[PDB]
Amino acid sequence: KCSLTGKWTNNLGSIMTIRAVNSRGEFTGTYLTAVADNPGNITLSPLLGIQHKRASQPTFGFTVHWNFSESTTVFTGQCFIDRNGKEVLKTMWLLRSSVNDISYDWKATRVGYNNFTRLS
Amino acid sequence: KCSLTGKWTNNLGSIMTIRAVNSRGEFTGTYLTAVADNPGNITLSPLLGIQHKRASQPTFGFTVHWNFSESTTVFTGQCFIDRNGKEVLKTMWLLRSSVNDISYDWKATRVGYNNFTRLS
Amino acid sequence: KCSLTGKWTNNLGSIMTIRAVNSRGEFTGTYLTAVADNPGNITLSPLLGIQHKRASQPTFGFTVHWNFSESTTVFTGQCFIDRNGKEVLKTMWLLRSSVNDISYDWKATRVGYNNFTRLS
Amino acid sequence: KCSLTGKWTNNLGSIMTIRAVNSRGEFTGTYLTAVADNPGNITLSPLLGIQHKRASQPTFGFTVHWNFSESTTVFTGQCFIDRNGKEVLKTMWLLRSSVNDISYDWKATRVGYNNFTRLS
Ligand SMILES: O=C(CCCC[C@@H]1SC[C@@H]2NC(=O)N[C@@H]21)Nc1ccc([N+](=O)[O-])cc1
Ligand SMILES: O=C(CCCC[C@@H]1SC[C@@H]2NC(=O)N[C@@H]21)Nc1ccc([N+](=O)[O-])cc1
Ligand SMILES: O=C(CCCC[C@@H]1SC[C@@H]2NC(=O)N[C@@H]21)Nc1ccc([N+](=O)[O-])cc1
Ligand SMILES: O=C(CCCC[C@@H]1SC[C@@H]2NC(=O)N[C@@H]21)Nc1ccc([N+](=O)[O-])cc1
Repeated sequence: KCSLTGKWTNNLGSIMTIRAVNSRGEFTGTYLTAVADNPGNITLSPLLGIQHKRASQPTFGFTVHWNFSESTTVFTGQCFIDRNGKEVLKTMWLLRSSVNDISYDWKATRVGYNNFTRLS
Repeated sequence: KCSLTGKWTNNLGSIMTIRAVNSRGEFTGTYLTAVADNPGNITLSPLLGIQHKRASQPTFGFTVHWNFSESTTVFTGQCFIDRNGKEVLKTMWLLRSSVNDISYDWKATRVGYNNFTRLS
Repeated sequence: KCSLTGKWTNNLGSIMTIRAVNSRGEFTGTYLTAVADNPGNITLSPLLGIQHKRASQPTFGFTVHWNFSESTTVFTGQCFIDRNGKEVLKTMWLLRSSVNDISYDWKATRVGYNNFTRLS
Repeated sequence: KCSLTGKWTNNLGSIMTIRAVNSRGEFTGTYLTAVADNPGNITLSPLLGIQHKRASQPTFGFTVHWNFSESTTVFTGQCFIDRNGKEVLKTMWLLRSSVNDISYDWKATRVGYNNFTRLS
């Protein structure tokens, strides 16, 4: 089985820590991004998400509320377990910027990927 | 101030209810999609997310754990208020499918938009 | 049959003209965006793409080389015809910004939608 | 400088060959995908795109018209040259499926990434 609980790093060097996954698949945690628009402002930020529970290789999503920005990121992906028991989270994300009004909405959403592996 | 608590519909005819937003910006709710890969299977599905609290037009994210599929969707966006006090959630989403192993990961993520308005 | 040759406008107020589609489905055209990072700089910009030829409601893609920015946008979508013969291009786009080096790549891609209808 | 002309492979094993880039930045080529929904049907497929010309690390876009599917992919990205002169294309893509009518449009667009390096 693949549970999101534990510490992970991604290909950009970011670290996240996920706490216990409850029987609904809900989890909370923290996210320390390695990069930001203004990296001098980065602080540890909370995340909240849901994974599927029954599946051995569950899909999941989570939201990161950046504590140093008005932006928000969502990640979604799947936890894969390989033939040696190694786990990888394959994810894609949307990063929503805050803009002043709806005329700027078109430019407010970035997209990308991240691959996560366990810290230990 | 643009509020997320309440009942919403989107341009595809889906509806969602969002409960009280706590001091950390966290909220739960229930999502009824109007469309699915297998629409005969649609059931009500829980959502869990975070919005920014201070901002008048906050960004936010949430995860929908589909209760009838192995897939997961994440939505992110911003709540805008126009001159007459009418709210719109401008959102983008990623829909993650479950695939068998990492070699199929490339085809597992769909993207789209949704605009939500308040029900009555 | 849903045709791409002609003049189109989208939900942001941008317009484009598309020239004759050749036997391989290839087409050129000119794009006038209604919005930009620096809207004072907007100039007409060339587009180049390919549609499917046989299909009545073809999928297609095109690239817009912005003539006033180092960025590039790609659009992909499908041309639909309703019961009355009215056409709509349902599209999604990626907008690539120029960044200084690969360590900034994560923030360089924006995503969004556009719906196009025929001008008159 | 970074010109797209030449042969490239990506992280999925796909190969593309780009021909001469003209003075407008337009280029054509072919794309042999390693993966598809129906890999038994894969055939070499044409691409058409535009890069920026003046920039040492240009952004670009291209469209692949799959010759074995009704789908279309667009790629956009940037060519980076590192301190040793090695080139990498960092890209993201949208893959548009053909659906029967507009009621299915919501599920028709996949998103992903690819990193390309030169074959030789
Ligand atoms: O910088 C931010 C907040 C931090 C985002 C980190 C992103 S989350 C996707 C990716 N994966 C990671 O591990 N880290 C990155 N937001 C922001 C950036 C730029 C602008 N802007 O206006 O340019 C506005 C908000
Ligand atoms: O059908 C599903 C689950 C329901 C997804 C509804 C989407 S969420 C984005 C959009 N906005 C809405 O309000 N509703 C739609 N998932 C799914 C679909 C197709 C496949 N597939 O393999 O084709 C696998 C899983
Ligand atoms: O402004 C630009 C170039 C023009 C892009 C217009 C976009 S194409 C998707 C959408 N549909 C339209 O019809 N028009 C918009 N690029 C740009 C924007 C912002 C930044 N930035 O750094 O913030 C860099 C480059
Ligand atoms: O399979 C296809 C056509 C080939 C797409 C190859 C993609 S392009 C992005 C990525 N990078 C690569 O180098 N290769 C992959 N299209 C398709 C797939 C599935 C469905 N479907 O309905 O499930 C419809 C069309």
